[PDB]
Amino acid sequence: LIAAHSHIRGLGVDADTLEPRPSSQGLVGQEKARKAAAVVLEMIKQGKIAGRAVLIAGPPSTGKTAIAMGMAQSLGQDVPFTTLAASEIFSLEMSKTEALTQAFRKSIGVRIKEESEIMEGEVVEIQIDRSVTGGAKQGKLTIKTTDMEAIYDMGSKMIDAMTKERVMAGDIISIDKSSGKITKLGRSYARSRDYDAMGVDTKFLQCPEGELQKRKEVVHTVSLHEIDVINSRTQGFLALFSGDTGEIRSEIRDQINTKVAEWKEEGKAEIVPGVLFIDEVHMLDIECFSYINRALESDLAPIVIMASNRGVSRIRGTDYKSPHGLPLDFLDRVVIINTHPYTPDELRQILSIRAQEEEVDLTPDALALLTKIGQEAGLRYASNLITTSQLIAAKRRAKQVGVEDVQRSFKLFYDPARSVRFVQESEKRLIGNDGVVDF
Amino acid sequence: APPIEVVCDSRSAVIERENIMFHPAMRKALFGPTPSEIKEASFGPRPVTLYPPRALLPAPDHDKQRFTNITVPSMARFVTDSGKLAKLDELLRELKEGGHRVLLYFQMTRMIDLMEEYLTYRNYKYCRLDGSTKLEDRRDTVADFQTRPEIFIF
Amino acid sequence: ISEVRGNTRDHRTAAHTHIKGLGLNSSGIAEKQAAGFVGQCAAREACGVVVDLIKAHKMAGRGVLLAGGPGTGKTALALAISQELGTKIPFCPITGSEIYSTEVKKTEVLMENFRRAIGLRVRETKDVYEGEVTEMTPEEAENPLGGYGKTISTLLIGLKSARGQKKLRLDPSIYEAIQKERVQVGDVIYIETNTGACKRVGRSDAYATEFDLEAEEYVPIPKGEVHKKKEIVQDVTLHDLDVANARPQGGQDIISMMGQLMKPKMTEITDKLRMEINKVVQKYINQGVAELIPGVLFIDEAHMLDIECFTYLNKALESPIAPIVVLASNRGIATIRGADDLKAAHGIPPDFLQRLLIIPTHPYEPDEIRRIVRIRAQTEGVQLTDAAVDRVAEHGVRISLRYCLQLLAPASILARVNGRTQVDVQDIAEAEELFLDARRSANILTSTGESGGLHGFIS
Amino acid sequence: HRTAAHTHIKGLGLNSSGIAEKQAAGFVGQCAAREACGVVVDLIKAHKMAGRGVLLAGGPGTGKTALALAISQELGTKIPFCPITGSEIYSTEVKKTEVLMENFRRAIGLRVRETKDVYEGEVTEMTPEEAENPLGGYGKTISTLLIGLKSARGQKKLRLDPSIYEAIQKERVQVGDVIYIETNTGACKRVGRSDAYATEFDLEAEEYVPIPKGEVHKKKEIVQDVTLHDLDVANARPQGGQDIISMMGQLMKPKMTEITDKLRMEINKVVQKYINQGVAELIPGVLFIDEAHMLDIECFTYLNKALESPIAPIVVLASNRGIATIRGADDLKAAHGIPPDFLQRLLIIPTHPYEPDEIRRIVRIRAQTEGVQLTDAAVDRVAEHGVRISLRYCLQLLAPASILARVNGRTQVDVQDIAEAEELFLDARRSANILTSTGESGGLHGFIS
Amino acid sequence: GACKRVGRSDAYATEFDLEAEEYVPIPKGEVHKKKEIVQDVTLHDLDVANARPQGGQDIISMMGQL
Amino acid sequence: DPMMIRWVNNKMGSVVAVPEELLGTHAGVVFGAGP
Ligand SMILES: Nc1ncnc2c1ncn2[C@@H]1O[C@H](COP(=O)(O)OP(=O)(O)O)[C@@H](O)[C@H]1O
Ligand SMILES: Nc1ncnc2c1ncn2[C@@H]1O[C@H](COP(=O)(O)OP(=O)(O)O)[C@@H](O)[C@H]1O
Ligand SMILES: Nc1ncnc2c1ncn2[C@@H]1O[C@H](COP(=O)(O)OP(=O)(O)O)[C@@H](O)[C@H]1O
Repeated sequence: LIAAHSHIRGLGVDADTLEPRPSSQGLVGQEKARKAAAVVLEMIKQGKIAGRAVLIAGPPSTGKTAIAMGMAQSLGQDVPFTTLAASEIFSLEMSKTEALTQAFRKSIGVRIKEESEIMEGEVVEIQIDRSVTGGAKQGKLTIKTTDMEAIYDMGSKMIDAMTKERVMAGDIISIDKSSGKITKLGRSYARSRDYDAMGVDTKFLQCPEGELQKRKEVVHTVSLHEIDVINSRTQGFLALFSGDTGEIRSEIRDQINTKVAEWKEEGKAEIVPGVLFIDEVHMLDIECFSYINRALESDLAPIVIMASNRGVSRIRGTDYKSPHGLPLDFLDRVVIINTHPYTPDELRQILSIRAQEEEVDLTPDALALLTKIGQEAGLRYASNLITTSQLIAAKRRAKQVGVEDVQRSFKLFYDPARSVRFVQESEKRLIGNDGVVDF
Repeated sequence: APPIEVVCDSRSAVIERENIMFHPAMRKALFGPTPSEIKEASFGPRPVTLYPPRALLPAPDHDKQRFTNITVPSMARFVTDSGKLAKLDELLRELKEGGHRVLLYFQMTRMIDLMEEYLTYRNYKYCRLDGSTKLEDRRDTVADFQTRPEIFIF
Repeated sequence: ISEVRGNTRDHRTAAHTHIKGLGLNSSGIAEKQAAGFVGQCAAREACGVVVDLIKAHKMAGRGVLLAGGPGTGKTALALAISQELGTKIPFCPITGSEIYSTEVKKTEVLMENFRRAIGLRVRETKDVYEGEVTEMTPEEAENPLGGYGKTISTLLIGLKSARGQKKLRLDPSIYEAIQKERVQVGDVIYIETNTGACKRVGRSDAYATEFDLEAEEYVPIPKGEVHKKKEIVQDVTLHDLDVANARPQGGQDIISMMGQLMKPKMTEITDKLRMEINKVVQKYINQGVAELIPGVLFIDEAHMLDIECFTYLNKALESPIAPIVVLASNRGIATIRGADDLKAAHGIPPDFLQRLLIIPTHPYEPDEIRRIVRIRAQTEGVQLTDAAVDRVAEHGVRISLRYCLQLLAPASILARVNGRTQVDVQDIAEAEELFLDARRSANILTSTGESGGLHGFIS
Repeated sequence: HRTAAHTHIKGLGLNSSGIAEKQAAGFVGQCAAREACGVVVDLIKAHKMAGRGVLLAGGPGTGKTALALAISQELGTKIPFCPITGSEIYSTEVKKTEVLMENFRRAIGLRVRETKDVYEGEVTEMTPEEAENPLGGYGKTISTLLIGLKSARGQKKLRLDPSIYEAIQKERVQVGDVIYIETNTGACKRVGRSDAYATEFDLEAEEYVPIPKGEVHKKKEIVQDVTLHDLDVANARPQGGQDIISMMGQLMKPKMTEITDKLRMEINKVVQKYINQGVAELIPGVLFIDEAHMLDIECFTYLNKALESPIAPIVVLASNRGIATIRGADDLKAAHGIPPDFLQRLLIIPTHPYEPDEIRRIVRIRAQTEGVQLTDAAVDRVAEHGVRISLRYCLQLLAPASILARVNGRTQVDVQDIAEAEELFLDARRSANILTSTGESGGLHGFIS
Repeated sequence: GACKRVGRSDAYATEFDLEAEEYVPIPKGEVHKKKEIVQDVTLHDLDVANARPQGGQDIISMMGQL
Repeated sequence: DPMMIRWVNNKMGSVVAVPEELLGTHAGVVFGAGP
């Protein structure tokens, strides 16, 4: 569907000069922060430099998450990109520091390569020997391509997969020999006229040619957190999905770091360093910063990019204030990129992009009035007015939206600048910090 | 480590240890039925139940190393710890797929051994002749290689 | 067994019983005194626009605030939206004081309620053979295998439903079902099509007297078809998919037979699981099998969420698959619960408040309280004279709205105890002194309750 | 091959007489701290240590943890070094004093010789022999086996307990599987089908290995590096043997528990029994607690009794705080956050700020470490930023200025690239100035105060 | 209905020579001793014994964690 | 073959063989042997 960051298709800079284009790939209307984020993106794609800190500071509704999603769309589905929010760390299951350690180790991909052995061909006969009331199984599978005619054997798991798949005579199946999955591709004969509970006639494929035992080289990418969970527990796997991981001791991490270094040297694995994005870091207390400053000290730390909103705020868990709510022993390590509020000739084209994304057609008078509203209430009210005016124009059966639809939507739904006045007018029928009356 | 036990010097302590720390009801319930019980339940005239109706051990979720901690080197790291061996692997795969038959010569019989392994892993048929190989055995081996084309490397 | 009572099948009167919908025109303009509401024009028009946004499937993570004082109709508009959307679109009305748990972090119950608010409709087919077994007769093969005894090529089963019976030829590898499940003559089974392994439901009811004491469940004959080719619509919320992938329901071992045997614990769900489920649901939509239907997460009393929750709500609303979030706040300048620093409007932080389409809610006129009294009175069935309506409206204007809607039940009780059928002025003037409001209670509390003594309150 | 923040540090760079020579092996200057760290290192490598307190004071950005990595690369690989923080010990399963003691016993190592007794054979005949089983509910029970192992030189035909049979049975050992019964626990890992049953027409993807050469009853010695905390975890949650506590104890989820005083004393007596047999060697180590001011008073209370032990590693505390308030009780202020009673144990090492030429040397070393070559005017510009703004701000203006240099086709970094990267990427001070100046009033284009 | 094996009697002591039992003498009293005991139970012990299985057949409690 | 029941499925049809030693047992009640 159409979320609030679906129009963005990357960061929109040059590849040779990385100059900020004034209108390219959604992120339209800002030049300094997009150029600096392009430099950060290039030193992430280099992968050499480890353990930095980028702080995208600025007023709200200025496109900070938009720049973050622009870097996310620009890396593709290769490099990990954790979209961590700062309130998720405060768990009750695990400690507050170990949640940060997992959040760092989720953003270091390990890309390994392994050889599987796939089969191909037409099943000629199945032969299954079963015991009575519990016991082992025996299996002989005769399979034929256009060239070879093999009679393979089977174990218990292969028969448990065959009966799960219901592989009859005359099926084009492909068995991965290593993993042990069975995917029926279709049939070569037709459906028999002797049995009732047979099934559905599948796709008509011919007999495959070539060889039986073919080899394949697959590439598997796991984060370090998955390696930590599968090597921290004897039988309790799958806890890396259902979040049941209590604590991983340090003896496990100091062995997995060494084994990943050995896999890096052997040419088995490759370390792909990633991005940890922390949205609204001002909610973390000082007990988190006293670990974040020291986890950025090793070869396995991701390049942290994080946002903020606040001016001189007080740091949680303390008694004193600081710029951005972050301590001044942590603000030495970071590098702060500022963002600026917008200009109306940029708000016009941003609302034009948001209107063309949600498939809404406009008139220039309505767009001028909409820009006039967006000057005084931000983009977050104007985009909602776009969608609302689309549906009100759909209610009265109009092709394009007009001035009257925007005025209707402005009359119905208040911007916060009028809701503050609505609070400040009737203070006697709203619960403040005190009592309230009823007429 | 094994779990801590109690050194109490009565017979009852030993009986309670072998009835709690081992407790054969749970072991029978976990691993499954005795094959004698399977025979008396599957040759009888009427169907009868089993107190472990199937093996209630959970399936381990890691195929190569289940329920232990005892690992061993990996022929993988073997074939890559030697640059020659790594390059021989590529070449033997291509040779095999071509239907070529190889004499493969070494200056060290210790290496002949290491390799012998590797060939077992990649499951190629081979013979061996070295200075340890007795004379009529020599005749025999060479004759094989020459009689029976299944053998890929000598 | 269970004896059926032939009584009256009535219903109970809640506080929002009379609400039956928004009551709009065909153009969106509200109309007063329609479908339960009285007045409140602009709020009902805006909620109609919200309902249109929900049914148009263009909402993908919006947010709607309901301001206004207590006792003015925010929850009434919420139930009006929930009854306007219907039943086949989800609606999860949590409160603010329901995210605080003791098994998980409080920024996780929010995400599970998002997943409760999203529905998924799946249309599939069901092909089963069905009914009571009459025969299990084998058939000898044409070419028996040498070295063995019997060699059976096709196994015949006669299945008899409650409408018609049918002979069935089957592949012989149904035997492993029949020996393991102990299927005999007179046991209803179902045979599926994708695998074909029959599973016994139970002994039929016609054979419930061949023996005397040997009893189990005696299920009846399947009163339906013998060859179901029936299609099924199936509604699963994404919360159910998260739970069934995180904690599997039915396993065959010891420890998963202790997991369903011990108490189910809410556990936090890693984000890779949710990302994978979204990536696969968005694939099955593109195949054209499953329909995504977003719903409403009406978080009532939104000023109980502290500042650690709105930070997670910003992330959760920026997701590409999210329902609408209809908040409900009835505070003015309030201190946010988490950070005791900033006094913000509505209890909402100023960063989060920009996302919200703020719908106002105004107090009621002193000639609309009596119309609400008339509608509430004809809802409960309590009928009453016009001077009684004017007195209840007097108490409604001068004291409260929720208090004049609660002088109808004791007045009706005293009316049908005194010996009448309708409520007069005397019954309300008598019931106004058995049930004091908050105002006269505070007057007694301050005036008579002077200080802490013997016959005094405990301040 | 990733240049972290601490890559150029390769040691303290000391002379033979223990005198720190400046600009050697990564450091620049900092004499009185590196000589004291060399004294600490030779205090570690002499084993007359049962708990000594070494504090590393000094402001932020002066290289407190650079000395810690220098110590950890000066001790070597075979000496334990446990670095933690002050925020790491606030757990949710155990009390934090348990986490302190677990780190203290992570920081003590032991080197043990062991003699494993493998039975490495190929299974020939596997036949169970059940015993009498009267009416007791569970039914029959296998009590004796006759597994025949077949090595290359001399087979053997041995008889087993029920428990080692269950160890076999949870490994799915058929006839033909080579195994290696470990007669220390009882464990037995199947290796694969023997090559006498080899067939290329196969589907199970088994690993075919040849018959194990040598005697079937081998006996081999190895050397193992085990800390005392590993022994604590081993005796606490048992995961060895073939009984029920040590089998149902590896299907549950693992939880950190509170290893009490009695186990921590009994394992000390067991290790002393190992040392008296001439087998094991004890090697004590370092607990480096960075950011010690985050520890509250309930931890500095327990460090007294944790250091009074006859076996306790040397503690190295780091604390970049001046006169500050202790986290536990908010009514006594002290230097560094350390309480005034615990501070007397510590041998306090100061750390002094830098100079406008030492910053130039550190910038030059960091540039030739990362791989960014540049000109001397650019080095003077970065040193000017280092004097004015911060030390670890001007080091971070080299990584964009390389990339921007590669934008303009250059190789070395000139004045223009740093003059552009000082405008794209800002520090904290000018950002706070822009914050205070522009953020005048809260509203639409303001900041949330 | 509570039973305890005290040991092996000393008349069958030297049957073999290094058996491992606790050889105790035959009791030089009655075989049927009849005594009466007054004994108290608190209701909380009834509550605990009716809620959860206690002590006797509660063998899964040797794990300890949950 | 003692206690194992064979199932073979070819292009013509699919049949199930039962060993003679199991026809007297309770396993042959489905196959039409029985006790
Ligand atoms: N430069 C921009 N280009 C495109 N869209 C933008 C830009 N700036 C803001 N927006 C839109 O405005 C909305 C607010 O941006 P966001 O980053 O969420 O603000 P904040 O940083 O305050 O959270 C986003 O939905 C985004 O689509
Ligand atoms: N427009 C209306 N028409 C009829 N009844 C109303 C209307 N608005 C409010 N009510 C009644 O007022 C009562 C209290 O309103 P309520 O929904 O509790 O206010 P809030 O939403 O602030 O909690 C409800 O029982 C509802 O029946
Ligand atoms: N003597 C030195 N030589 C080289 N670099 C130094 C020296 N002292 C400090 N640094 C640099 O200072 C940076 C931060 O030092 P660090 O120890 O983290 O400061 P703190 O003492 O505040 O923890 C490191 O990247 C390191 O390169």
